[PDB]
Amino acid sequence: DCSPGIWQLDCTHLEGKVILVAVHVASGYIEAEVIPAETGQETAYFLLKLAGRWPVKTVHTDNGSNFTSTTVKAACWWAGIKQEFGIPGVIESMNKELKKIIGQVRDQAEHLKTAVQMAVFIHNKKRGYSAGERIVDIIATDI
Amino acid sequence: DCSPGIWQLDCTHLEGKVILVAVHVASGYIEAEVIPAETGQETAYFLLKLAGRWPVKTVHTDNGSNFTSTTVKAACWWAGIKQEFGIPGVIESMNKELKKIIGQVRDQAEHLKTAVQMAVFIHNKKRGYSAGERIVDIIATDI
Repeated sequence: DCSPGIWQLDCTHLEGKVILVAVHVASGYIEAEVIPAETGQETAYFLLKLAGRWPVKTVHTDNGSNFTSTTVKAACWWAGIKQEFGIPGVIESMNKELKKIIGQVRDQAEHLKTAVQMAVFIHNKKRGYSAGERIVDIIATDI
Repeated sequence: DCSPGIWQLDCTHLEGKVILVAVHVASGYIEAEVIPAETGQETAYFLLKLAGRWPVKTVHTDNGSNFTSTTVKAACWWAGIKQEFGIPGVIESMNKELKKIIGQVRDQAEHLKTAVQMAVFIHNKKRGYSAGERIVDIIATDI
């Protein structure tokens, strides 16, 4: 996509922990958190944080059951987020490449949490612009 | 200030919990997390997350002992962050106004964590531009 309000949100599993990964579809920019387990409460909290930072209009996920809880729907309601039903390619590219980077830095960090954020940093800063540069430009332009 | 790489980071206490608050000085944009207690490990983690999202050059704090730990210095080292020694006004305005907003929404949220992120959202979206709009514009412009 190119629409600036669209995000993808998914969980991946690593070392018995859960990594919640948000991707800004238009730029490739990522934010991540390591959580104990997949719960509606954790997803809701993450969504509220994201919406306070970026103009989040719609969110897509590869696992629709992720968004069925009361708690998630309440967070979407309050923040004015809708579910994206307009995406039936480069999003599976982010989550596998993110896991590669995590693997690369894993030894230089003590805790998995740190390695994840190191990987996010590397991903977003890599340039011919970076994902970090692209998201800011897209959101700035859009008014 | 107006320099786009400068952030202020401080902890405030509420309901026996700790709120870590980052302010982008030039825009007034805020990010926050609720943590169990003030530790170097939590500060380091927060800094790494922030640096992966924004071009963080320097960080100031009202409590310098906050940044003395090995773990914090290692996070600053890896992310290429320096301590800001160039600030000897509107930053104490954010942390007290943030507490006001938190108080306003506190009953509409179950957990303090949620109320904090609700307050962050309100603060950043309030317009004549919002803090959220200003940070993106400043970072976009700056190249």
